[PDB]
Amino acid sequence: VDHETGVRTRPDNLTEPGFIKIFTQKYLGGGVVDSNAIKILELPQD
Amino acid sequence: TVNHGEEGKTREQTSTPQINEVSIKLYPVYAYPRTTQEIVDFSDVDIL
Repeated sequence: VDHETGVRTRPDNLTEPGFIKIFTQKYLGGGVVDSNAIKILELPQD
Repeated sequence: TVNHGEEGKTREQTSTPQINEVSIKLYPVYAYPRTTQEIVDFSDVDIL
């Protein structure tokens, strides 16, 4: 799941002067919908 | 004051009109809501 805005990069160069804090943000989400569609296999690792 | 006084005499020095001053000082009315960016993005009513 993504947001309509997506990746947004705001280069805050004011709050801490002498610095650019490049605040890059992306709203990300993930969920297992219909778990019957996915299967897992843990190897014995010897 | 407008001194009528004596007509047949040297005319007296009337008092001048007074002036007052009103010191209207400006001051800031301010609002500082720390909204979270989450609500701005997630709301579909334009919460800002």
